Amino acid sequence: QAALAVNISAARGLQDVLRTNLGPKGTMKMLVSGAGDIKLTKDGNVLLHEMQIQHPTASLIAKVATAQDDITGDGTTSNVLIIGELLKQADLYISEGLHPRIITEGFEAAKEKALQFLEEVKVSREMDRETLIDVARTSLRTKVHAELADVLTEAVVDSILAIKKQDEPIDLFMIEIMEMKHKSETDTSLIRGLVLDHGARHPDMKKRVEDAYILTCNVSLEYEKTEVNSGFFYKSAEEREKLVKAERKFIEDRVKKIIELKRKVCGDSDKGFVVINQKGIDPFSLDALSKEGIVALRRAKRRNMERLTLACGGVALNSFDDLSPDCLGHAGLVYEYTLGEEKFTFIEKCNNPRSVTLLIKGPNKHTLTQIKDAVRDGLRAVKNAIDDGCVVPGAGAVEVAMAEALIKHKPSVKGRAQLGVQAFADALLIIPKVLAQNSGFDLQETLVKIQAEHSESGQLVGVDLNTGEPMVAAEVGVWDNYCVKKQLLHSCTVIATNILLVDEIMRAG
Amino acid sequence: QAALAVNISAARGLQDVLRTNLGPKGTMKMLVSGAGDIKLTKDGNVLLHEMQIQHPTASLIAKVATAQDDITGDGTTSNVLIIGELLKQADLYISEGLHPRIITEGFEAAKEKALQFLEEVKVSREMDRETLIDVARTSLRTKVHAELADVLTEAVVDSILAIKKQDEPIDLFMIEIMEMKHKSETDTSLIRGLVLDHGARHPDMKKRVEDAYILTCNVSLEYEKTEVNSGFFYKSAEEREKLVKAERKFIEDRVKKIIELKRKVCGDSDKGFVVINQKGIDPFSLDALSKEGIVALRRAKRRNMERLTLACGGVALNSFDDLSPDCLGHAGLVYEYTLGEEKFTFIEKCNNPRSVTLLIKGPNKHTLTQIKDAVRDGLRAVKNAIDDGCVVPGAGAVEVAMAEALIKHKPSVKGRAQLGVQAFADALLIIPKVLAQNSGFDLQETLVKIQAEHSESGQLVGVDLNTGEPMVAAEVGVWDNYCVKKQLLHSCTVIATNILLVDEIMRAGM
Amino acid sequence: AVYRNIQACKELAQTTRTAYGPNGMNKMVINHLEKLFVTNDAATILRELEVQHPAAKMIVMASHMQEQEVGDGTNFVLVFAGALLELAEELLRIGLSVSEVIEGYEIACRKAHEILPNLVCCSAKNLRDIDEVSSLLRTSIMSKQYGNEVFLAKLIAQACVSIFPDSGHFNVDNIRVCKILGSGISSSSVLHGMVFKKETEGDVTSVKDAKIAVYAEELMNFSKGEENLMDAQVKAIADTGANVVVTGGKVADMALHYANKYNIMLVRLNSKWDLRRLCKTVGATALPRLTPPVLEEMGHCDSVYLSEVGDTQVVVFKHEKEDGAISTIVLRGSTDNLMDDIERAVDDGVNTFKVLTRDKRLVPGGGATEIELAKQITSYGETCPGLEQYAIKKFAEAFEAIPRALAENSGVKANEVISKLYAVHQEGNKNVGLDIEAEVPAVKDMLEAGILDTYLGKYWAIKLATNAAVTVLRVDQIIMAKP
Ligand SMILES: Nc1ncnc2c1ncn2[C@@H]1O[C@H](COP(=O)(O)OP(=O)(O)O)[C@@H](O)[C@H]1O
Ligand SMILES: Nc1ncnc2c1ncn2[C@@H]1O[C@H](COP(=O)(O)OP(=O)(O)O)[C@@H](O)[C@H]1O
Ligand SMILES: Nc1ncnc2c1ncn2[C@@H]1O[C@H](COP(=O)(O)OP(=O)(O)O)[C@@H](O)[C@H]1O
Repeated sequence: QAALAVNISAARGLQDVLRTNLGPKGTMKMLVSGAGDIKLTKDGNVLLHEMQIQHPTASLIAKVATAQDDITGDGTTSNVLIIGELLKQADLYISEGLHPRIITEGFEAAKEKALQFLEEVKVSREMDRETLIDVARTSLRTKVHAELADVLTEAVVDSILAIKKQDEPIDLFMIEIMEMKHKSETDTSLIRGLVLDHGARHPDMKKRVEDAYILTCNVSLEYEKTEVNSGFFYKSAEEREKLVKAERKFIEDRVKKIIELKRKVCGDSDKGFVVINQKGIDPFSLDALSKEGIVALRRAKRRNMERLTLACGGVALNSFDDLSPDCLGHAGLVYEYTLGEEKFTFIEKCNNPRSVTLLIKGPNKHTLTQIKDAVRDGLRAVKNAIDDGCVVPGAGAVEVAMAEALIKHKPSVKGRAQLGVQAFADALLIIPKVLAQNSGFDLQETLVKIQAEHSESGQLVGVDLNTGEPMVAAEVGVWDNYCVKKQLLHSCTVIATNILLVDEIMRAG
Repeated sequence: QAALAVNISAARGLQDVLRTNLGPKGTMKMLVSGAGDIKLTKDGNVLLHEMQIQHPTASLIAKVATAQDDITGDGTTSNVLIIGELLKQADLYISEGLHPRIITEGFEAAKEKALQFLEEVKVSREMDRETLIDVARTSLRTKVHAELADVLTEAVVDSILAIKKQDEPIDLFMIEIMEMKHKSETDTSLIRGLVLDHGARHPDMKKRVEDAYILTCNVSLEYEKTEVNSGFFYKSAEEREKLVKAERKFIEDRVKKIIELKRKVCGDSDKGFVVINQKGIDPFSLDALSKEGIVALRRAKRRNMERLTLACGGVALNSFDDLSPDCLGHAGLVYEYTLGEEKFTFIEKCNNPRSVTLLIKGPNKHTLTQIKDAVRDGLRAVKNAIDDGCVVPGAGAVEVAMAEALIKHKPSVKGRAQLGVQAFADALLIIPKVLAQNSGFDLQETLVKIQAEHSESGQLVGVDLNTGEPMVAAEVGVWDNYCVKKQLLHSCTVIATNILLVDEIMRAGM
Repeated sequence: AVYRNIQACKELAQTTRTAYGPNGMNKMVINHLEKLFVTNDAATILRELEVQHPAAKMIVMASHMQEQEVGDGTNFVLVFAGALLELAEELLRIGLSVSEVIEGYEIACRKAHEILPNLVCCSAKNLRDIDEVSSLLRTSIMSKQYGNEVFLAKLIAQACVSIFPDSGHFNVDNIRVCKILGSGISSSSVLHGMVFKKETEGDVTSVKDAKIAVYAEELMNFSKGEENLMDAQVKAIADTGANVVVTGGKVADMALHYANKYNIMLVRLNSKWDLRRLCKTVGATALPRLTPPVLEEMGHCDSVYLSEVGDTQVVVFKHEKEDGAISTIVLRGSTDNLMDDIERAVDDGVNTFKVLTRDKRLVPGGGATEIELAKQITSYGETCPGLEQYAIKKFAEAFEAIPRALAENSGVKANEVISKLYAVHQEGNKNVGLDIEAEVPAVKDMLEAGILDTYLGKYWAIKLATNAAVTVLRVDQIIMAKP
């Protein structure tokens, strides 16, 4: 029995740590790296995956939230809260003399009963702009400081709606997330096109091009090796300059080949041309192409070249000797954005990019990383909302209704497993107990009002954080995903089954 | 909050102590007096009122059984176990941040719902010989070795019926307790009259008299002092003995009227006379009364003379000058049974002595005193069954039926008061959990078994101590008094209120 | 705190486990009165060995009840009880409860009381003969004083046969033993009435009296006045008519002259315990003053005279006119320590037949009936369903520890004895006990040897032993209090 008491109290202490960062009104935790990096966040995955815990027993719980975040993308904080309360209530019966094997049988019955209860209370509302805003409000409110809610809410909703058509499933690689400094935090908005880190830098370039045919290239326009059967052999510094005249024939002659294609394909006025070559470019090639109204870009990422193929439609080229008009693209407004220090290329208003850009703006580094995770945690919350046509009410409204179904439920397998259902009932009610404390109100007084709410109808009752009264989560726009609670009750029972069945703890090296 | 956790952990230890000695399957506990006496018993009131406890907080709980014994005399073992589990469950709610005062109002509301539910379970059936036999077997089983159950059951029940009739209020003073050695433990029986300690010392006394008259007196017939204004006027030691006869002359003449009272009051053969003088009698005075066959007793206790007036009817006389036959009592077969150590007089075969004596027999003192605890604990349970005609089924049948009612009970006082009702319900369920361990069965199998029994009528099931099955306590013959369970709901909640209301602990000179 | 009570009673048995049987070891008893004793009697160990552990005292009070109503089986109380709790720990190791084990012993005690009469093979013949008492008292001589099986068998029989005709009046209080310094056991004898080793101080030979009363010029004037004072005291005795005066203190040289002047037999008894024996036989008590002439405190005896037996002048106090039931066994011994060990074996023999005044039933010992009793109880335990099988089965193994003690104390291996005791009883050879032999681990019939215990003794020995194991197991925790 002593092998469990070390594991029981290990989770109880872990319960008191992560309970103060559930919801928006809760506190945050600091991550001291020791090298100079400091981070703030409420998501339990970062408080367990990147953080180092002293106890090995608690280290196993960290790997649960790591895999939980990979499936659903949210709810990892309450996953550990139910686990810490499951073993808390199990210890109350273990002191009386009950073996843990029967208690796991009770959780197995309540887990299947509660999973059936989700099928009754889930709401299959049609997915649209107004409903997803109510969902994205739930995921992003707990990752910001109560000001970026309405700012970031419209971003994540319209981002997914732009990349969902023809009944195509959702893919997270269809969104290019970029970051910009020297700006405020509320300037985070959506960019229709793709943002490039490095762009054209020459005075003879156009500030903006209303329409330009984007040519995709991969050719090296800097000092390269000899392309014919020869080499670099000289005797002095002046003789070395003669080899520059020979090697540059492979670079300089390729600049004019782009000019020949410019006059060929739409060489008249009211047109443009943009080269998006991944390799570096010599200034002589920049000055030669800048005068011709041809914007030459360099130093792009490997993934940006993949999205650039989709934006304009031009196929990736590897040599200008293989140049042809078939690999030419087309885009709308192509210009350069100006920050306080640096400048970036913008190719917005594309034809059929099938790839959007969520451009993040923030003044600090540690604050930009907080929004970095909230974007990935906000995009995935609504991702499961559309892929899973059914949703459930938030505000902890599923937990208080679940307690009514399981107390009014007898096991049809055996008697002694009924107490495991009683423990699973009080373990789920810890979420309205946690949020009542993070809101600053009484823990139990908030639980009474939400539990006492009954009526002769289907009544969804939740927790009000601003006043502390019973809140109907459907009336206020508070919703979650159906796969979250389904993975919650499916995951939390397996871990409690694996840990409670540990009879002895042997030191294996 | 840490100061309140001490009184919680203090009574938690006292719960683990008095949980194994509940019921006949439970264990016993020893009292090491240090002087040379050892006592064995199960009743929790004996384990706390005479015992001294290490912790200071648990010593306050010891006084609960002291006040509880004056009301009912039983149930003190289960009182501490309900108190220990109440504060055990309440600690889980205070640990989350709830105040203790909110939980106390929850118990105050659970007291009325639990007390109101008690009106339904009790049965107003007529108390008879067959009903009290079920009651005595429930109490005496926890004080004997499962062998004196049927032996003492018939003694305690008949002792009560023989001293109360016509709805007369009964009193425990009417039953005297006696103990005798050199016998077996299964030889416990009843006595029609009163057994006297000191008998007669003369071979000429009748060993047994089928019928003899009684005479209550308080006059010492030994060599007494002078009564009139005189003194010892003498000149030598031989003259001293002459005036000793003068101080005896007033005494010797008073004994000669006793023989005259015997000769006038049935001075024919097939008769007898028995003197019950409390004061001493001279060997010469006994020699004069023994010739007439008068069995005179001496050196008795003041308590027996008061009981002798009720059993025999003879009025106490203070002087033999006013000797009259009006103050003469009467007795049946008056004899003196010869035992291995001493002789004791019997005045049995009375028409209506209004007092019986339960003659206990055991070889050892620790066994003799253990049965003495079973008598006073078994007698009061029957006293509570007749004085209060309402009785309830034991086996935790009251606690389980009450616990099922509290879960299906809405808050009728306050909102957060329901939490204390949730805790008070889990506390009463410890009784079937305690007896499950003493019986050796699974603690959880016993609980859901008696709880799964539901029907569309009256159904009160209980614990089967021998098998563990859900068994009806009303049919098998298990019944408890109405006042016993009534005090548990008032004592356990009022005391548990006082422990949870302690915020801090300050040392006042300690 | 249960096992600490088992370890307490477990140690108390191991002390007397070795003192059991005829080959049992002796004990170095150091009295509290600065005296040294050496014996193998288990009853005397606990009187001196102050076992303060109260858990084991319940076994001692049970052994004290083995002194009341019976005078044998003291080792049965300590060995059978001690072996019961040793195996009880094996049950609680598995996880059994205490009440189921107690109830299993309460049932086994009823099964054992019903098998014991079946094993009653022979009994006494009820002839009141000397050969009948001596042949059966060989069981009482065992393990109390070995080697004197021939001497004490006849000596004890001589004192009891004088009272057996008084049907229903035989008691151990009627046989008072005396011991005198001598060469050895061969000089022992048996006499009727009360015989005291102290000679008669006076020169009176025989008297049939019933009244026995137990109790420079100026310098020479008070010295002769004391001679007149002492004469006045013997005259006061002569006024009462008491010819037999038992003196508890010292006697003056002049009192011997006045005791013969008025023809009064004067006997001195310095031992107070010998004076107490007269208080309960003739009725004469010891008065503190110098010879009170109280005719009420004098006794009654038909005849008093002086005798000489074994070269020792001893006064005789017998009753010729009355029925007479008092007998005195006078033993002789050089060592006072060993001489008292014989005195206890005599009291063990007197009390053995005191129980046989009831219905005479005997059972063979030596591991014969104990395995036969354990063989039948095990049969009830195998077929009896329920959780009581573990307690009843071990209650039979508690009976095995007694012959295991007889084996180890005899230097014989314990396992080989029980293996052969079970093989002979498997074939039905009842009454087959262990043969006392350091070299021969075999067995034989004990009925042919003349070894027979008391059926009435094993009953109270098995009952008090099992009830003590229940009383000690019911107490699971000892808690101290301060009155
Ligand atoms: N303001 C609020 N009031 C009531 N409940 C809330 C509030 N905000 C979030 N919740 C609930 O808290 C749960 C966890 O939300 P979230 O913070 O997104 O996940 P995690 O706590 O795992 O990071 C959700 O199930 C939601 O119903
Ligand atoms: N075998 C049993 N069957 C039913 N009830 C029992 C049994 N043993 C004990 N009880 C219950 O335990 C309660 C307390 O018994 P007891 O300990 O003798 O009195 P107290 O607890 O007041 O000292 C009784 O009211 C009785 O109903
Ligand atoms: N020579 C022997 N042969 C067989 N059995 C013996 C012998 N000596 C002793 N015993 C056994 O030892 C037991 C104890 O004898 P005893 O000493 O008289 O009683 P206790 O041990 O109580 O003093 C007897 O029951 C007897 O069967």
